[PDB]
Amino acid sequence: DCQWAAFLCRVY
Amino acid sequence: AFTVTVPKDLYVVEYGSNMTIECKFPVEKQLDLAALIVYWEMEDKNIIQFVHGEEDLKVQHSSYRQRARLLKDQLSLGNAALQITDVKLQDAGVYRCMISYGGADYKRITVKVNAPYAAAL
Ligand SMILES: *CC(=O)Nc1ccc(NC(=O)C*)cc1
Ligand SMILES: [N]
Repeated sequence: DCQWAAFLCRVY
Repeated sequence: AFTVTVPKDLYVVEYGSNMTIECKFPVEKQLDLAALIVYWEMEDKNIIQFVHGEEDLKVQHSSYRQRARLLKDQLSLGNAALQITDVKLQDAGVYRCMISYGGADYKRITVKVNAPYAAAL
């Protein structure tokens, strides 16, 4: 998932 | 592992009503805002962006601004609850909750919008 991918970056 | 679960992964909601779809995440001790991040999206539209308690009306996609909110009281129960008022036919589709809280996971929820013939609409 691209949304999932972007979400892990911003958080971690 | 930190697991997010959904009580319903399919919702049928009345046209013109309010809907609340829910994602559950584990909260053992008292909920720590400093550790909690919640994102709700659907079809690349940003709906909720909740960072350690911080939110910003501006990042919310225009089709959901003033209609969509995270129910704050529910978080301390381990319930990420998205409420959308005045449900439209364009709201049917697939929603994603993404939660970070000592670990990270996400679930998809499918929403169907119906218009019962004897309902308010
Ligand atoms: C498919 C895709 O979009 N992957 C993607 C998007 C954004 C990011 N952001 C960061 O890495 C910080 C990663 C992967
Ligand atoms: N990180």
